[PDB]
Amino acid sequence: APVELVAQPVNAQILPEGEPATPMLGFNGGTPGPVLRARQGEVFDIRFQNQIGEGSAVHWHGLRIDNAMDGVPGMTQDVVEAGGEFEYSFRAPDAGTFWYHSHNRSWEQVAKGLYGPLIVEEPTPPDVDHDLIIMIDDWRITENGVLAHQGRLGNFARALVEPVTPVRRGDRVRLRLINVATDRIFPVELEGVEGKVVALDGMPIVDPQEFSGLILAPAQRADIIADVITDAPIGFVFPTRDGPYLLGEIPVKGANTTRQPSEIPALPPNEVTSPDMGSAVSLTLTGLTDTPLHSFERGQTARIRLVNDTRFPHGIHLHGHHFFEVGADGNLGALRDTTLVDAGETRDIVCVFDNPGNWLLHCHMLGHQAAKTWVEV
Repeated sequence: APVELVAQPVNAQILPEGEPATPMLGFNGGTPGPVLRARQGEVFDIRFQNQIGEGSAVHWHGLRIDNAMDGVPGMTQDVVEAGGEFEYSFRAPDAGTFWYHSHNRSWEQVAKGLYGPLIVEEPTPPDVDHDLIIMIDDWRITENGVLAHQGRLGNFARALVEPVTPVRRGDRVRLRLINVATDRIFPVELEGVEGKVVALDGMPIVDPQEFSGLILAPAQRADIIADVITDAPIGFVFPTRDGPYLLGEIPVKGANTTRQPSEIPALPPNEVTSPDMGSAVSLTLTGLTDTPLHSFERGQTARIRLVNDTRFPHGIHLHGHHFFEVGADGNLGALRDTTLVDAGETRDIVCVFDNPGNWLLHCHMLGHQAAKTWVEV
């Protein structure tokens, strides 16, 4: 109050123990950066400090917040020059798993480590024994631990668990999964636990769902509540044609006897404004544009058609708003803040532009070095 958030050189143990640590950029002496926590309705007061030798800023990914705080240089603020600072101060209005990252993380390799989790707590959280954050990323790391259309097949992927804590058989765990990769889509199979997906992208779903077949595109989150059903570690698996790849695990020791069986509860809802009908806009996949995609009056509904006529899937992130993906049948599906449009595919989204200001719509071609559309509200 304010917590200092210092972007700086750091080291991280990415490769296994006994193998070399990896030099990179991070926050506050590590990567991932610190877990930022606040109760729904409360103020995050963050003093950002740039010790990385180049222009920077921080995006709070999924925060439906004051525009001045969104972290988009040349649109929402001046870039934070090296050696400079920026005071980020906003109320978080929705409970859930969010994250934060340098504004240029999707297209600057040096910014690889410049991210961390942002947790907005429910006023009365659900009954769980452990609340763990699972950040899944992949890496191309040389023989001595230095970070290395990529030419490369994805090789070293890990699920980083925060905190690393021993869990008991019979514990009820909340697992906050975050795909923090910029360029990789991760199917994620859970092993050793039983329960349900209870939120996506920080937004609680009405009826909790099986987690089988779960896929996370870049920047997407899923919350899982589940019971630890065995003595084997909890495992996070990336299923592949060549067999399962182990992302990581939560070691299990001992047993919980005091917890009696129960339904996996649903999360309390966040305020979602029902769409009505809107200005059809279409956007096809191919330093900001001089004019916006559209300039809305506050509170209007929009249907955006996203046309991907390239050979590569694009990750799509809309700032300051959540939106509905539209299913194969024409109506509302997942409410997300980040979506994925596969190559040669079209996806519609539906958004109620209720948050005022100038909001990046960021489309990133996976595996490609990008560097820019927006919406006026």
